[PDB]
Formats: sequence, C-alpha cells, structure tokens
Amino acid sequence: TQLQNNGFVVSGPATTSGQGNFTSPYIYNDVTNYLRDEKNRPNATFRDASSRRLAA
Amino acid sequence: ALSDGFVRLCIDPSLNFFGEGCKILVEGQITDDATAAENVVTCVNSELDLVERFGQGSVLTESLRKVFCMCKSGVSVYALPRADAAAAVSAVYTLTVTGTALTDGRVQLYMGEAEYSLDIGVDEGDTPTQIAAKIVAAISPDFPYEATAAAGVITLTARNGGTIGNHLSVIYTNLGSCTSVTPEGVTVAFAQTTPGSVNPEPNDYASVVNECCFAVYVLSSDDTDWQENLRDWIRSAWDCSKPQCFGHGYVFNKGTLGQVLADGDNSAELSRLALPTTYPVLPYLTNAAYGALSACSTCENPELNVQGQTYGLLSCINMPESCTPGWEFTEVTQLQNNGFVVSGPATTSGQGNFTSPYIYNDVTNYLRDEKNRPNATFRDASSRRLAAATGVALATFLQQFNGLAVFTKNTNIKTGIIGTNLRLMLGKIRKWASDNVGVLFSEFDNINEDIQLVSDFDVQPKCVGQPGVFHLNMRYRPPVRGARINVNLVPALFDN
Amino acid sequence: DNINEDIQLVSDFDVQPKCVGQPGVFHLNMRYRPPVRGARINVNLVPALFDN
Amino acid sequence: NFETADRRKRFWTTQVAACGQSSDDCGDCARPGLQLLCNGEGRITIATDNYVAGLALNILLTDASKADTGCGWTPGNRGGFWGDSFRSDNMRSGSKIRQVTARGSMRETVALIRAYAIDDLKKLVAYGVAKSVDVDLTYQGSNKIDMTIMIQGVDGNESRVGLTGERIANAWVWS
Amino acid sequence: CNKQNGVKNILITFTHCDTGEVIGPISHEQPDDTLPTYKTCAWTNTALTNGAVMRSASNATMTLPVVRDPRVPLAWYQGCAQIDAQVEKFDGTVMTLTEGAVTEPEESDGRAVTMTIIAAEIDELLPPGSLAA
Repeated sequence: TQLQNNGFVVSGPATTSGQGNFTSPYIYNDVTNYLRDEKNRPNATFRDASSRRLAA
Repeated sequence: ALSDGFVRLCIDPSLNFFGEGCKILVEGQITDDATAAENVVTCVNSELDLVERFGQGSVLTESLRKVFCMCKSGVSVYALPRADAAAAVSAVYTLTVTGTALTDGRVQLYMGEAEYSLDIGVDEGDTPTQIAAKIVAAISPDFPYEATAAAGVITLTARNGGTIGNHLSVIYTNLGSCTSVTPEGVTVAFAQTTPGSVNPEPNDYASVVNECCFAVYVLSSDDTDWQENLRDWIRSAWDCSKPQCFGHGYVFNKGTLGQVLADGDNSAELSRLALPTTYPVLPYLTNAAYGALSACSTCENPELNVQGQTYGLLSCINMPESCTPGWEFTEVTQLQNNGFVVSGPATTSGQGNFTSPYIYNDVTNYLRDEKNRPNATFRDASSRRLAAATGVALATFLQQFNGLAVFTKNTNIKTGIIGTNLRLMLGKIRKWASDNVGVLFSEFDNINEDIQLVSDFDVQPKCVGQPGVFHLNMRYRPPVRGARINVNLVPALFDN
Repeated sequence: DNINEDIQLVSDFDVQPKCVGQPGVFHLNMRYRPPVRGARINVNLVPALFDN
Repeated sequence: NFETADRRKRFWTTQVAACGQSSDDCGDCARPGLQLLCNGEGRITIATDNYVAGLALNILLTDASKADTGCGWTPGNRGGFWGDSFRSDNMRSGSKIRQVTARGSMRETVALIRAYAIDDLKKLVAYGVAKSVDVDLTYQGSNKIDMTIMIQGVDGNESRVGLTGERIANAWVWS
Repeated sequence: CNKQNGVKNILITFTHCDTGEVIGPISHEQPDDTLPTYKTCAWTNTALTNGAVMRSASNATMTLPVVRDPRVPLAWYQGCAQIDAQVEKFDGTVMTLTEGAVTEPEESDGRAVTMTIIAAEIDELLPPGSLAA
C-alpha cells in the first residue's frame, strides 16, 4: 500500500502454494513516479502511465 | 511421437493427480524419531511416507491415517508437525494380571480404536501371570502407548508428552460368563498412575501459513489456549483489511456437561465437537474423521449439509456400544442449543457389539452477534461455505468492468463508443443476482432495495472523490433449510 | 487470421511520386497459410475413487 | 474363516512416467511403460497399481482397425490386433482417435476428436471396470488445447443399498 | 424529463458462433421514429368457455430496430451470431437480455436492420420507488 501510494510498480505471482512449481508474475498497477507539481502542489494528472501516451 | 502417427499427437500428464483446489491442514504432536522439520508445512503423499516422516505411533501419524482412510481421492493433504513442550510429562497406565489360568481359552482386548485390537490364545492350563502378559508381544506398534511388560504387570506410557495422554477406557472379555474361549480364573485390573503435565502453545501461524489458502484446518489437541490462537488466525483470514483466504477449523472438547459448556466463546470460525467423559475411542481420531469427511471430500458443493446417517457417517471408526447412551437426551438438547456438535451411534444395538458413530447437526459455535443481538445467520457450517463461494463468484463476475470506459456526468453514450453508466451496470448485476436464485440465494424479500450502486462522487464531499470508483451494497439470504407445519387432527362423527 | 488485412490492392499512382507512375499498373500484396497437418492436446487423467 | 475371502489377484499394469519423460522445445511429455520395483537384495518385481489407469492407456495408445477406403492399405499397417478374433464379447481392441482428418475450421476438427475419444473410452463401462466416464475438452487458441478424462470408481466392499443401476462386475480391482 | 417517452442508450454485444469471438458492448442509434417493443410474460392464455383459460409455453421476445454499425459484418445482425442487448429509456427503465437469438431474418438494404430476439427471460429495472417486490 505504501509503495503504490508513492508512485511505484509492484509485481506479484499468479499462484501461491508450497509445491515449489514455476509461476509467472504480473503487474499490479501501471504507474509513473510522478508526484507533486512544478509549483509543489500535489495532484495525480500523470499518475497513470497511459496519461503520458495520451498527451503525446 | 516420432517414426509414426498423424494429427492429434499426444503429450501426457506426468502426474496422475489433478484434484487440486481444496486443501486440508493437520496439526499435531510428533516424536523424536520423526525426520520431518518442525513448524514447516509439508505435503503428504500417501501412507508409505508415514512413520518415517512423522515417527512411530505419533499423534500426527494416527490422525493422518484416518484422514487418508476417509478421503481416498479428490483432496490434497498437508501436515504441520509440532514438537513437545520443554518440560512435558508422559502419562502412565497400569494393567495388572492376577490368577493362574486353569482352562484353555483366549484373551482379547479393545483399546483406543478397533485397529489396535488383539487376540492371543492362552497356551494351556496352569500358566501363571508371568507367562501371561504376553499381550505385550501382541500389541501393535502403531499404538500411541508403549508397553514394557514388567514382571506380572504391563505398564503403558504415552509416546507424546502433555495432556494429550489422559483418555482411556478398556473393554474386556475375562471374568465374563462367556466360556467361549475364555480362560477360567484370570482377571485384570485397570488403573492410572501419572497424568500429563504441559502442552505447547505455538503462536506463529502468521509466519508458517503466510498468505496460503486452506479449506479446512484440523487440530489434534485439547488445549484451550492453543485452540484460541487458531480461532484468532482464522479471523484474520476472514478479515476486511486485505485479500481473504477463507477457511474453517475443527476442534473437540471433552468433559462433563458443566465443563464443555464453559468453552463456548462464540466463535463462528470453529465447529466444536462435544464428547462425554467415558468415550470408548481416542478423542483426536474422531475429530480427524469428521474434518476429513467435511474437508471438501464431500463439500465440493458449498451447500451440502454433513448430517444424518447417509452423509455424516464416520465409517472408518468402529466401537462397541456402552450400557448407557453417554449423553442423556436432556443434555443432547442443551448442547445443540448452545452451538455444539453431538454425535452418536448409527445403529441400534446397545450390547457390546461393534457399531459406528454419525453426526446429528452440522452447526458451528456461532451465537449472538456484533453488538449483542441474537441471530442464527452463521448457525450452520454451510452458511460459511456459501458466504465464501458467493464472494469469489461475485468478484469473478465484476471483472468484466475492469478497464471499461464509464460515463457519469453526461450519460448519453455516443455512437460507436464502448462504455457504460451506473444504471446499466446496476441492471446487469441485478440480472445476475436474480439468476442465481436456487443455486446460491433464496428468493429475495425485495430485490429492488437489497442492491444499490453509487459512484464515489456521490459519497465524498466536493472535490474529494476519485474518478472511477464505486460502492456496491448487496444483501442476500442462503437457501431455506426447512419449515414448521401445524397439524390439527379432528375426526368427525356426524355424517354431514 | 484476418482476411481484411492480408490482401491489399494499390494503383501505381499511389506508390510513385507525382508524375512518375504509369497508367494501368497495380500492386497486389497477399499473405496466406497452407493447410494445417498437426495438433497437440493435453490428456490430464484423473482416476478418482468415488466421492460425489 | 477369515473375512479376507477374495482370492483374486492383480497382474502387471502399465503406468505413466514409468520410463521417465521425454523433453523437447515444445514441451514435456511422459513415456508410459512398465515399472520395476527393487528389494534389499535385488529380486526385482513389476508394479501392479492403478489398474484402471493402466487399462485406459492401453485403449488410447493403440491403433484400431481402419475403415475401408476403396483404394486400400498395405498389409503391414491395416490396424487392429490379430488376437481379437478369439474374444467372444463382440468388440475390437484399440482406439481410432488418430484417424481424424482436417475438416472445416479447427473448431470442427476438435469437436470430432472429442467424439472419437468418448466413443473409445466407452468400452470401459462395457467391460465393467468403471461405472461412468466423461471427457471435458476446452479450446483456448491456436496452440493451447487441453483435455481432461474423468473415470469413476467404486470401493471393494458394497456399502450403499438401493442403487438405481447395478453393481459393476469385475470391481475386485476397486477402482 | 421524466415523462418523455423515448430511448436513450442501446448496447449490443456480439458473440460469433464459429469462432467464439466477442465484441464489447457497442452503442447504437435507431433508424427512425419507431420504438422497440417487449413481452416479458412467458405464458399465454387462451379463451375457453365460461371464463376459463388455458396456458401454453410461449417465450419472451424483443423487437429492436437499430442502425447497422459500419464496422460489423451485416451477417452478425442476422441469425449468424448471439446477441446481448440493453435498452435504457429516458424515464429510467432498463431492460436487459442475454443469450438471445434472431428469428426469421428479412432482407435489409444495408443500413436499417430490424431484429426479432427471443430469450428465456427478460429482466426489468423500474425507476426508484417501485411497489412490487
């Protein structure tokens, strides 16, 4: 929770058990490291990575 | 797949087991001989691995043997061995043989469980007690008690320390009037000499079962403090502070009526099994049998009640019937009204002939409620299973709205756009809930009021909500169990 | 896989620059796959001692 | 006498992964065969577990007699087994799941493959080994296909009373 | 705005039968002034003598005239694919349908398509403040 609220990407595995087999991880949230603003006023305009792509 | 063949080439499932999805965890003591590491969940394969992996005649091995005997396939098993306390004391029992055999006969015992019975023939008349007590050479190794075969008396010492070794009552066939293979002039006396002292109190479930889902927890112990810790862990798995790992636990309580009722700490996460003080079967075996039967070996259908003589029959357990029911009917009713589970014989022959037990009511230990109002919302174990099933099913259904455009201010969707608004979302969910009637819900009292959808912009104050967050509130009732009907019988003498 | 994208027709006046193409010449672009002659399937086998 | 009266024994049985698994870039697959069990002083012996699973493998991994075509086949590989002319149950050995042909879209071909699989494993009920069998096949895409086969068994000793059907004969294999 | 009889949104989801392909819910627009019609009671009465009736199975149907989307083949709108539809009127009513099928399709010029759909059950969401449960 702390990492996500601070602009970070957290990945986790698709399955959980003690069998010790192989699994593939997946991304929880696609978020850039954007926080605050040019004037140091918080917002979430560029929180989503898709926002940068749309702006271009 | 070479030098031959055609379309449809084969590749096979190297492993023959695929019934994964439901798991059972068994926790209990072990002995020194066990090679398994303590406080580490491990997968159990079959009966061959036992003994070596968990010691000879250990509490864990006996519980596991019954679990495999009830669930032949369709469920995966797990074990969590635990070590004895630092200063545990092992119980001691004495069984003295007196008199000199003077007629040819046979002596046979019944201790703890039918699997441990024995039958040895007295050699010949005029064999004193010293030549007798050969019973020790016949006692099966798996018996949790060690026989020493002293001079004229045989001593039984528990192989595991703690209070787990304070439960016995022997049924016996000498001094009886059955001269069918009985040696005349031989008698046996049964008494106890030393009780158990100390039980372990592990409190590290968060570390060894961290974020691992288990359908049923089975605990082979009678320590109230140990059971209390297990209940707390289950609450956390059902908590609202994080993704949930739904589960259920099975425990047993033994003693007089006054003692048993004192353990009812209103736990909806446990199904406490009540037994009398003179149960002729070792306690933890029956608890394991009940847990295994209900550990999705039968309950792949969440709404199936494990009761009656057809579904709640613990066939793996055999025991002779005592001269008294054990639980007087006035006491059976009280236990069922206080959230306990009561079991009894499945056939009516109360003589000493072998029978099997079955379960009357599949009821958890739930009473009262948050605040202090009384209700029966989670009275039946099936309710807990159905509640978990509904959550998973509903979560899967809502996945289709993940990443879908949502319009909230202007509700007219343009031509060609792929999106939805609140009303359309509510209608689709309302359709799903109504469709499942008869599978997960009963008839809704008022379907128009029991479902609501509100966007986060309508809950938070101005300029505080987030875009694309909803609050769904639903209320439901599980399928109805039964009904009461008043019958007024009235014969008539007048002809019209 | 997608018949709407695997066939394209373009006149030579759209490939060459101004006043360089020829009248009555086309370019046909196509992609195809021959018939399949194989298949693989998993045969997970579960002999289950009965429990309804 | 002792209640263990059933004297019928069990012979060798083919087992999955008996000879290990053959690995390849596409994936890993088992190599079924016979299993050897060793004692503490040599004296090897053949395993005899999972009778029904062994029977299922034999039925699936064997080419049955091929249908007439009008052009013919070479005498070497007409299919079938020469020992089927002595049995009296009026059936033929093997399976015909490898004789399908690419017809229509892949969805149609897969559906046909399932039909043949059911039509072959149905022989298990006829012999009496199992009381029911069903195969579930799921199509997910071009290269990923799965098929699960469910076989129902019974306990060695009758326990329930009032069955609509019948107690399958040859149940002494209890599976 | 609560007494205006009209249609506000129309969403349709197609599921091709020969390829299992699914196309998300696409908004649609109606071709003319006519409105869709509904029948939600899946039992039909016939008149016997002296006030008695006689039930029969029947189905629940919907007539949905919509304008073809220029990005979807014309075959899908006819009886060559499954349909899931939702219609939201101005007053607030919402009518949902799933696993519907098209019956007896007629020729269409290429833009205006009239679909007759039949389903096991049609659900309705009345505006807030209903009476029946």
